[PDB]
Amino acid sequence: MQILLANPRGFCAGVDRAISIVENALAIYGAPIYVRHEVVHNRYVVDSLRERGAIFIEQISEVPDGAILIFSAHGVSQAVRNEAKSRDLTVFDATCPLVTKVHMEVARASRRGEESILIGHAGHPQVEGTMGQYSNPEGGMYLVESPDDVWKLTVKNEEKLSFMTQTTLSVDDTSDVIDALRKRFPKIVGPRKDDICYATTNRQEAVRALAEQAEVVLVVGSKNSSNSNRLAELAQRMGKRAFLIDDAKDIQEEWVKEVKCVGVTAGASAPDILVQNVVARLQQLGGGEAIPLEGREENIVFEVPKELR
Ligand SMILES: C/C(=C\COP(=O)(O)OP(=O)(O)O)CO
Ligand code: F3S
Repeated sequence: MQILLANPRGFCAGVDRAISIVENALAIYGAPIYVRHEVVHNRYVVDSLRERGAIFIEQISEVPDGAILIFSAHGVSQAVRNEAKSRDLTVFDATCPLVTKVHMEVARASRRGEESILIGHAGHPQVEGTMGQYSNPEGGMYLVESPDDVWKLTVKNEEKLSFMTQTTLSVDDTSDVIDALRKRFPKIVGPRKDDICYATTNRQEAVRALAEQAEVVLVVGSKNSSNSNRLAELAQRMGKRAFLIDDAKDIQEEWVKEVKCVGVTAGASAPDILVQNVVARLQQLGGGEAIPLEGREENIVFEVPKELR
């Protein structure tokens, strides 16, 4: 069985920085370090950091006075940031810069009292943080997930309206939502295409190329990783069996029985060690040397804050 690897796959710049912020805080200050939400949506990265003394909580009221608190890469609402500020924690912010960029646009629209629409998935933490940049009661902040939600939405002033997106969406699905927004609200303003990040766009482009060669696609990533779920979904819509897996133990041999070409990719929050162990399992099940596909170059790095070097 041929094993193919998508390119690019695995860690993005945001994730690499976020994990280093927690590791470097643990190195500089010792355990414990509190982290609001899973730093990135990857069980191995989270369990790893847990075993090292990071404590993952969901609410600032779970964090003791005097503690060091790190906001996760997904970002936080103003109400969360203000809560932490009023508690006098020591706070470091691991929010990906490309999520902060969207936050600054929502804040700008709130200040202007002009309505904004976010395209994203309800209950995802990045959505909760981005919607939570909008504070002005005179305006409005609305979430839509599909064209159906656009066809139900009414706003106060459609002549002064903007949109933004979550970073880790399907590029194709998000384009359909934007088409519906522009048809319903022709004066809406937004970025040229969407706020989907480079890493999400590139991994989807790479899984499309992978799925055109492979019969079955394995995506290394956790169940609550949006970007990882988009990669498995993209391959399934091409007609390929595709499975989201945390690690090699999740591989069912029936999935690759008499398969001549299996493709492996990984979401932006999945470490390469997991991919290596998945490739070693697939070789136990009859696979050959893993062949990486040619792919679009990534060259972005985001450094940790100076105070955490
Ligand atoms: C931090 C982040 C992306 C990195 O991968 P994650 O898997 O942590 O997050 P997501 O795909 O959005 O569920 C932006 O939400
Ligand atoms: S928003 Fe940031 S954390 Fe990664 S998946 Fe995109 S570069």
